[PDB]
Amino acid sequence: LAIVHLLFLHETGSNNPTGLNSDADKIPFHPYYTIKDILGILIMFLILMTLVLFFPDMLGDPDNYMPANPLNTPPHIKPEWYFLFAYAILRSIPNKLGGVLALILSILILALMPFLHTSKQRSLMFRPITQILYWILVANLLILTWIGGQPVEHPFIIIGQLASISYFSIILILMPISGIIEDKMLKLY
Amino acid sequence: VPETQVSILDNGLRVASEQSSHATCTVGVWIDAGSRYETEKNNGAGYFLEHLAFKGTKNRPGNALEKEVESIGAHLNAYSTREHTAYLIKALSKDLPKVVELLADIVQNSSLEDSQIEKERDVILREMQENDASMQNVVFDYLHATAFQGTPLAQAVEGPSENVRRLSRTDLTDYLNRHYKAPRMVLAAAGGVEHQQLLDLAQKHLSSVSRVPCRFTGSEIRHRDDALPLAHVAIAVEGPGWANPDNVTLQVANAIIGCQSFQTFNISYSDTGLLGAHFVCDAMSIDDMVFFLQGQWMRLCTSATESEVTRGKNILRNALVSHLDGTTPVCEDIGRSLLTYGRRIPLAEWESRIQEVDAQMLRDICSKYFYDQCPAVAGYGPIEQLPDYNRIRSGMFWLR
Ligand code: HEM
Repeated sequence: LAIVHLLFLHETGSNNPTGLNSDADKIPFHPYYTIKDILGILIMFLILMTLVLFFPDMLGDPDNYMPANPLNTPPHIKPEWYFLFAYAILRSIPNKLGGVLALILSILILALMPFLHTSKQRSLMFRPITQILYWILVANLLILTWIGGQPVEHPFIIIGQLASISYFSIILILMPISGIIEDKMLKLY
Repeated sequence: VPETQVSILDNGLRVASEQSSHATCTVGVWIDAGSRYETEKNNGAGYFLEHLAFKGTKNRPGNALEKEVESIGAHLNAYSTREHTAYLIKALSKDLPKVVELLADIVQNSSLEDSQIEKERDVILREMQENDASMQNVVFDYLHATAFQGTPLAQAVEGPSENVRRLSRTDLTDYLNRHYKAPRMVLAAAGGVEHQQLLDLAQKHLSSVSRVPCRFTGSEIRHRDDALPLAHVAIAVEGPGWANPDNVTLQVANAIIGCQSFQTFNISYSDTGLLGAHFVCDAMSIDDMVFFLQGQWMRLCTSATESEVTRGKNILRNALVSHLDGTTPVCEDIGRSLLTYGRRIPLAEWESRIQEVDAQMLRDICSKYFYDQCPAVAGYGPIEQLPDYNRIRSGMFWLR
């Protein structure tokens, strides 16, 4: 699927942070960007080996070092960190089914993302209001990651419920309206 | 082959001649003065003086100069490079008496009528407005700009339109009075001339002429204009020089190399130069050619063959200029030899320096000048597929 991912991209070429047509300024990759990917590989290996050789259990759970007991359930069950944002959403919706669906949508909302683009500019380099909304989205994604960790009790629950409401409202509603407003400010709309 | 006999006069002007049985003669004056001696405030002084030099001197006001040199039946000629300026006349030998007096006026006693100055300015300017049509010259005047950035060797012979418009008699007078010294001048004659008669004529006329860190930068200039049908690309490294002995082993290397219009050049200036290749190709193939070129340079550097060297020595052998080539070609060689080497190198010495070249010293000298060197690249036209500097620099060497 990653090979298919690379193919569906070369047909169009990569994007640039300005969001403009970069056909006037393109350079080779092997001599030019490879030393950049090699440097990024080296930095990622530095972070991976300082995660392995120095703090090998800062991201895992201690209760996984006990054998599986069906008769006892660890009181505090938390899915791993990167599933937390989803975990929060699931816990937030009162209805079980609702939670499952919202959870799925949490990931799927992204797929839905290319149909929500209502701006005449591709990138957010020249779009400050949608930049603010994007960083608020990153902020409450971090909040949902924290909440998942917290146990079920006040006021963690309410934050979770709001944070999920704010997440879906920023992705679904606030960004296209903000893009319309930004197009209106540049005398385009 | 008859020897070239050189004498020296009071002024310091040299009088070189190489008698031959051909009937006409090519008498010229060379001067060690070009765009390299200009200091960016008079960047077109030599070119504009080269335009003004045939428009009349005190002795020959108006069209007199052209008229007489026309009447005698002499095709006068002139040219300017980055280091040398030449004024030469091809004429029936018997006319030396006037072929020499006329040349004397052209170098001294010249008159730069301001009226004429105005017109020549327009001429130069307008032509320059169109000199852009000579793509090859453009490519070669940037292969110079980007290779000799910050030096007087980057600036063109014609100069920028700016200076052309902003030039005055006095400035010209200066360039004339500064870079036209007698010790930096050679009176060269080729063909049916006697050396003693030419020496007496130089003593009679022209005996009045007054007696008084270039660097290569591996770089790249890319002029992209996609509307042009063809692309011209020149890649060069630092040539040894004019006097450097290895020049000859480099000429043989060029004779080994010989997409499209893939010429090869060894341009030499005073202890510097540009050694490389210029090729014009459809945009889509620029990449291929650039690579092919490299592979070839590399072939010589590590894999020469006596056979091919021979092919190269022989072609070089048939390039040497001689009485057969004619008077002008020879004069021209006499003037450049006295200006650059200080002497006329005979063809026997050239043949000795050619026959001492073998394959081992050719690949040694080619590895000295081509292998792992930073080139200067100049492209003009649809040059998007022309590779950038890392790919060319990596093609300047082989892993194996
Ligand atoms: C399996 C994990 C993934 C891998 C290994 C992967 C790998 C890559 C690679 C190698 C590229 C080309 C290099 C680059 O653009 O930086 C790329 C581009 C891209 N990927 Fe992914 N990707 C993954 C997941 C995703 C996901 C989940 C998304 C959607 C959110 C995504 C969207 C994109 C986009 C849009 C580009 C083009 C970026 C651009 O040029 O603007 N990828 N991916």
